[PDB]
Amino acid sequence: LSADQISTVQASFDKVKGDPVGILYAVFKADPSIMAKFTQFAGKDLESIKGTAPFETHANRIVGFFSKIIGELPNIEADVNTFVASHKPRGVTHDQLNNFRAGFVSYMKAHTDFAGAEAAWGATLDTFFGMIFSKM
Ligand code: HEM
Repeated sequence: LSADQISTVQASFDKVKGDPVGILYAVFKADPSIMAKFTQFAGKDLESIKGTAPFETHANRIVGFFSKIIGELPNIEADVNTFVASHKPRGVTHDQLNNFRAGFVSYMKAHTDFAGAEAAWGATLDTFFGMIFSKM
């Protein structure tokens, strides 16, 4: 992960960072078992909660932290540590983490011309999920 790849990803992300709700929708849709961990959304229709105030609040927190991480590449260890501390006790699995990744990438492909940033994103996400999976 070097500066050329980091700048590519950060340019790519800048295009979509204003759509937290859409990104979170894509993740929940890829794996409903992620959605079922949120007491506020469990048992409701994703298509119906997507436009509500609670969904936006959550989406802003979650994608907001992801945004922190993308902004500081590659110096991400401390933030991954914080992530693991809050999420390890919620029992998040590797499967769910990989579905988060899949949902995100699906979002990016459906909303930008992704072909040009695809390798850089690969490097970034392999690094990020690489660190998480070494810790939980
Ligand atoms: C993919 C599996 C994941 C699951 C099952 C999951 C689940 C949750 C749950 C249950 C909460 C608490 C909601 C609440 O009570 O308010 C939460 C909050 C949060 N999640 Fe995750 N999450 C996942 C992935 C991620 C990822 C990849 C990030 C990185 C951006 C992230 C960042 C956050 C943040 C910042 C919060 C708010 C602070 C907190 O309560 O921890 N989550 N998530």
